[PDB]
Amino acid sequence: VKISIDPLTRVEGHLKIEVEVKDGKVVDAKCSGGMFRGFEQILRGRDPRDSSQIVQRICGVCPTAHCTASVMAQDDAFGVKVTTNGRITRNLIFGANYLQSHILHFYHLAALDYVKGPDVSPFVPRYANADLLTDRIKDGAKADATNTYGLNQYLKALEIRRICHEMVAMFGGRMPHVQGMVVGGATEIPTADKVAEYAARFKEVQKFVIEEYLPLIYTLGSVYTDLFETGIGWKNVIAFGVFPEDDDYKTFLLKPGVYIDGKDEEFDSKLVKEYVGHSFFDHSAPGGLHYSVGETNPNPDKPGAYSFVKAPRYKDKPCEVGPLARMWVQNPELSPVGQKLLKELYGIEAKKFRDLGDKAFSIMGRHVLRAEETWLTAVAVEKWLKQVQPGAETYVKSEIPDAAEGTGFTEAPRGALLHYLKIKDKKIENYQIVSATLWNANPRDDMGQRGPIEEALIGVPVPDIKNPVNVGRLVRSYDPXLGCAVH
Amino acid sequence: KKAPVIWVQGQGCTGCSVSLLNAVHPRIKEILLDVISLEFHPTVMASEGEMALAHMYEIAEKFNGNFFLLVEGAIPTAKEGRYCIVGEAKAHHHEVTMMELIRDLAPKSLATVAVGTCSAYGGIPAAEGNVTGSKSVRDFFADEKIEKLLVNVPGCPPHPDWMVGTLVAAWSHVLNPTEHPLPELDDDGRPLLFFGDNIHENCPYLDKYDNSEFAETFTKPGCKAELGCKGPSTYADCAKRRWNNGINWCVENAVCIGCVEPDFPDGKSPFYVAE
Ligand code: SF4
Ligand code: SF4
Ligand code: SF4
Ligand code: FCO
Ligand SMILES: [Fe+2]
Ligand code: NI
Ligand SMILES: [S]
Repeated sequence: VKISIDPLTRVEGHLKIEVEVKDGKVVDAKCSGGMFRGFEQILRGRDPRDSSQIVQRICGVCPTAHCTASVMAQDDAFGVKVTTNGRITRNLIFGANYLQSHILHFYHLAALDYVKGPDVSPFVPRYANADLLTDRIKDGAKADATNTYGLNQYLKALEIRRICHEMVAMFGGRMPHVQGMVVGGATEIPTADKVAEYAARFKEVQKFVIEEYLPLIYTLGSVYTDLFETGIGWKNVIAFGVFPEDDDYKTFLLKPGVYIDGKDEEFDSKLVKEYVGHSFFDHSAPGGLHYSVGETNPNPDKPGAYSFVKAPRYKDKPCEVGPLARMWVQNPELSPVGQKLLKELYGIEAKKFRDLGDKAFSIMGRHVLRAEETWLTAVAVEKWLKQVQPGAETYVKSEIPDAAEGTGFTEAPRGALLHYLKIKDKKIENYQIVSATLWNANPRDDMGQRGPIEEALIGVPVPDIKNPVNVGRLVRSYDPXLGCAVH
Repeated sequence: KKAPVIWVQGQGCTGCSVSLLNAVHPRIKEILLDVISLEFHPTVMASEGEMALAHMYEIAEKFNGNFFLLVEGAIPTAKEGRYCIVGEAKAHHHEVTMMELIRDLAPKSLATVAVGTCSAYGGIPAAEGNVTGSKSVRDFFADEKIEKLLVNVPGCPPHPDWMVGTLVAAWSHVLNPTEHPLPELDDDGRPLLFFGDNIHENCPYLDKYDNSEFAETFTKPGCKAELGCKGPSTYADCAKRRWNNGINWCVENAVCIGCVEPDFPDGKSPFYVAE
């Protein structure tokens, strides 16, 4: 039996998911990105400095990630060495949106697959047999208490995510689409007053993450333990490193790294290539293109193609990205809340992320990693608010070079992100973006290997074809951003 | 009674939607529960696929002539509208392009509100270098011969007050037209309420400007004119309203990039080169 879902809602952008189900399980899958804009084409001929504003429009949910990648690509090309205060300030602007993005995702995008909302649009209509907390918990009072607990958090989170945007705006100017990050650093030197204001807002957000978000995640997982055992996929993950902790970019809050076929290895950017065999693009050569020589020639007519998302591979292997990838790669210590709740609710003794072991790689493992990463990012932001120096220079003035190349590496809330810039005659000659969801929501490559999401869908239980809840649940655990995946 | 809304996305970045989530007059929970009945919105709605599309089409007929069609993102006409597939109708196959959806829904709406510079004027997706045949809602209406009230609420993204304010004013008018007037629009179809003021004329740095005191750098004192500020040729009330609950704004932080204008971005570029 085939099931097609278009639009797959509560995901950013245009996404179509098609699966074949057999014996109550998904046996095949195809993922399609249905909207293309062509930023890599639009940027050509422009003043290189404009890119940090233009690329932000790739996505209104994660604009700071693209802005960061862009200003680093420009710093690289222009030969700019950022100041300590400039580096810290850009982490503060970006860190506030990491918090916003994850909170936005869990509650406002993922939570409606588990929490029964009020009986008014857009909470209804919904699948009739939605397998919500209210359907799973048989004791009436406990079911109401848990659903209400989750719903009240959904509502409070609407306000929490807004406060994180006030935090981004503090040194970023406004949000969505900041004005504060440019090649050379940050445009506004932090004042002691503004740092205190960011901190006061920050305290409220951190409190919510620790007292509400983490507790709900772990509680949710304890109800949906079956979801820690499906939505596996490739089990290959990659991270480029985010939030440089020193001016030479030698250290990061979460390190660059790769985990493929059960082995951890250091990341080498020379092994990243994009395939377009089943994507709506023409490449001048078969075998995949390294990003430094990437091409953006759209072709909706290409026989065999089914998506505007190109297919990135590392050493020819599909690798997933996002919180799970960073957390697996870095293996940080789990929050006090998680350590305690894993013991109390699951009988699991864990101190580090990898202690989730086997299935950190599942629908629930992805939500857990994202919640833990939120707490981890919050711990770091509190540290940065102490390192930032009011009055210290945040900006270095640089000039557009006649001809140069630059590459910016970072991690968007959804995964690994790089921007490659090439200048000629002081203008953008080529601009290539290898962005987050691109790695997760890609179609089959030329050799025929499924993208991480298509692969993770294989095996997902669909006992009810008319109410295929786990398909959307698996897809949303990746927090896909199709605007980013296609650009 | 709540204003019925069907929110559709074409070539958008979801930035207009996120900006709406940041509203404070009133906050998003009150907007959704007390002000509008958000019937369809791909980013936040419970239902998906056929159920989501069927509900949208169901509302479009039942509320035919009584729902606001909100458009986020531009409309691509090249390659038979295949650069933006918004859905797949249940009746065997039938991929719906943004072109098809708007052509269908816009005539049944009470009014179409193009939120964001993308839908209003084309914006970034329609800028030089695109090959998608990206179009604004007004240009698409003309091509399609669609005769429907269209309000443009530009900005990249628009401030939530402009979006909410325009919609509340429009809904009050629908409810009691002889007592509540529609927002007065400029020649570019945008509300004079929010886009009548010139940034530069209302800018706090104006005295520095008039005294030739220009910041040589982003972090030096003075007017931002030399840094590329497009406030002189930009009409929005940002200098008084500011952004993110009055926390900061583009000009104080850096430079205005003229995001609300019909010629954004090409006419406002380079961004870091003085007008
Ligand atoms: S107007 Fe700007 S913020 Fe709104 S959808 Fe278009 S690019 Fe995104
Ligand atoms: S900062 Fe921009 S809007 Fe303000 S006075 Fe100077 S040029 Fe005019
Ligand atoms: S100050 Fe200029 S760039 Fe900033 S929101 Fe207002 S019109 Fe757009
Ligand atoms: N987070 C985010 Fe956006 C995606 N996927 C980028 O890069
Ligand atoms: Fe790309
Ligand atoms: Ni994004
Ligand atoms: S971001």
